[PDB]
Amino acid sequence: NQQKSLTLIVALTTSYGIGRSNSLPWKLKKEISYFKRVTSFVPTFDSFESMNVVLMGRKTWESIPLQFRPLKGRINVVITRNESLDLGNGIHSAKSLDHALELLYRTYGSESSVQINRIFVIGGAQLYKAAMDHPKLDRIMATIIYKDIHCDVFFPLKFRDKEWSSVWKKEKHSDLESWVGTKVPHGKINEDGFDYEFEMWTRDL
Ligand SMILES: NC(=O)C1=CN([C@@H]2O[C@H](COP(=O)(O)OP(=O)(O)OC[C@H]3O[C@@H](n4cnc5c(N)ncnc54)[C@H](OP(=O)(O)O)[C@@H]3O)[C@@H](O)[C@H]2O)C=CC1
Ligand SMILES: CCc1nc(N)nc(N)c1-c1ccc(Cl)c(/N=N/N(CCOC(C)=O)Cc2ccccc2)c1
Repeated sequence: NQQKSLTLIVALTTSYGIGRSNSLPWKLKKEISYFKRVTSFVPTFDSFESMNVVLMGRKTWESIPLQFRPLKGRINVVITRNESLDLGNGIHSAKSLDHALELLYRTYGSESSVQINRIFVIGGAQLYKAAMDHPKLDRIMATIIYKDIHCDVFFPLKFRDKEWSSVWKKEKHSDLESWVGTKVPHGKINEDGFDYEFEMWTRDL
């Protein structure tokens, strides 16, 4: 198992809502563009050898548009307890998150040209719950949607809340930029009648 820290990436409403009907309930081209920069960005000196990983629960797998997967420029892994068959061409599936990480280490060791850079968990709610409890999860890339859209699926831990304020802290914008490496818009962004904003929350292991 593990060596490296985990990063969770989520887009949620102020009520912690994350989806409805096996879909993320909004249409945001610039917010989806953000997901893509974060999840495929590796430093220049390292982009040479290094590739990122996206860990996801299979309903999130399903939920993705046939057109966009396997997500490109990334190692895709699907967490499924009933790993029967996985339709893909180099797409891994694992029994759980620790299984996914031994799998990757094993598979991207010394007999490889492709090294792992950063590891991201992309959801859904059941995979977000297990990560939140992993001793290696130390950062949450969150996109806050300033609107109470109807959702039926919720993020499992109210991390921006008063109850978690001694563990999870919001980081300065300048450090969110420095971590993702692309400059990023500060404050509210308006796209299709929705208000949103990017944040970076961190905890000490
Ligand atoms: N807004 C955002 O940023 C995001 C929104 N979403 C939304 O969330 C929804 C998907 O959520 P959710 O239903 O909770 O499902 P998940 O995507 O977490 O997938 C559920 C499946 O994943 C597998 N799995 C997940 N965690 C584990 C574990 N700890 N151990 C073993 N297997 C595990 C199991 O598969 P099996 O049954 O095969 O055993 C479980 O059925 C959709 O609406 C999606 O759009 C999803 C991600 C990000
Ligand atoms: C709101 C997107 C998002 N933003 C952030 N900041 N975090 C998240 N976990 C997710 C996120 C959440 C749930 C799903 Cl199913 C998702 N699928 N990710 N898609 C594919 C995106 O394609 C690529 C290259 O990344 C579905 C999707 C497909 C096509 C268009 C829009 C969305 C992406």
